[PDB]
Amino acid sequence: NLPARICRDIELFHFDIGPFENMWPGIFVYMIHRSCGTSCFELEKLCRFIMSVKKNYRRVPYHNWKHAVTVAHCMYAILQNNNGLFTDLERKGLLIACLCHDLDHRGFSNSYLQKFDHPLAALYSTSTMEQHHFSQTVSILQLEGHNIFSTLSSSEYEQVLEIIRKAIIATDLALYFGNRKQLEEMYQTGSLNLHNQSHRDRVIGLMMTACDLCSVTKLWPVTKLTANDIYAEFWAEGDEMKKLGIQPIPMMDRDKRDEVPQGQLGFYNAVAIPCYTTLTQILPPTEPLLKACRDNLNQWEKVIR
Ligand SMILES: COc1cc2cncnc2cc1OCCc1ccc2ccccc2n1
Ligand SMILES: [Mg+2]
Ligand SMILES: [Zn+2]
Repeated sequence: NLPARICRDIELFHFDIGPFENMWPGIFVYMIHRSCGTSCFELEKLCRFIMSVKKNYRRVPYHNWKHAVTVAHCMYAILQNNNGLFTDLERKGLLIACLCHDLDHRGFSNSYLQKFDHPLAALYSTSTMEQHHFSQTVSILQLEGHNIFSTLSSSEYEQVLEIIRKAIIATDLALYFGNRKQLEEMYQTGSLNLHNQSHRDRVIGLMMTACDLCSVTKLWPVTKLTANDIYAEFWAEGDEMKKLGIQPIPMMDRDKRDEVPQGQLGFYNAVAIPCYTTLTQILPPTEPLLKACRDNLNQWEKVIR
């Protein structure tokens, strides 16, 4: 059972999951039980599932088991603060999608895989890693005793896998730019309709970006240390690009590491702030994410001064 400090702090958007890995599963179960119900998943089956998902995450600096659970917590926080909007099945599927959304990530982008001519890129031409993460998710469900949706009907099962599939694919940031533009026009024309399945899919997609990006919504000491992990992977991919005979983009070039603050400014401007701004417009209780993003932009501006 959860420590009293975590019972309180877990409800904050800026919660950090801590360095104790054996606690992360209990944190996720509590999150599922609080959002979905304890009558929802059989405990042993869900535990079996969680530990296999863990096992198929890699020892990479950033896109690891910790990140999975952190993205799921952000989703939990969004869902707790917007009671009545999402169905039980949506809530179940979104938390599970978040836990799985980076399954078997190698710390390299879709662009590197394409350039490498990895087998996976011939299989999945667009959103390569994300199609793979979802394939992995399915393969784990299909393991003996790992089907956490076994009490659902065939229909609900197909429905929740579809919810999971679109949410994982939406974690391909390449898709976020289009999705956010569609959403922003819907907002401003008064045309967003959460009873329209295609609009609903968009909002969920944006929630998935928001959760996936949530390092920028933590308090600054957390945000600042997390950027160490993010760049550790980007710089490794840049080393790999150099080895293919290809100049990496500056973000991945460790020789341009002094330009990190400027690069962070760019990201907050072009991606993070518009993301949380659009999210708060659709879901006003998500405002603390946007406030914390702005605070972090200011800190990056301070670093530059
Ligand atoms: C919190 O920071 C980031 C989170 C991400 C999350 N997903 C995908 N890309 C992400 C990128 C992020 O920042 C990289 C920003 C960036 C851009 C150009 C750069 C050029 C040179 C040096 C550093 C740079 N940094
Ligand atoms: Mg990803
Ligand atoms: Zn992720």
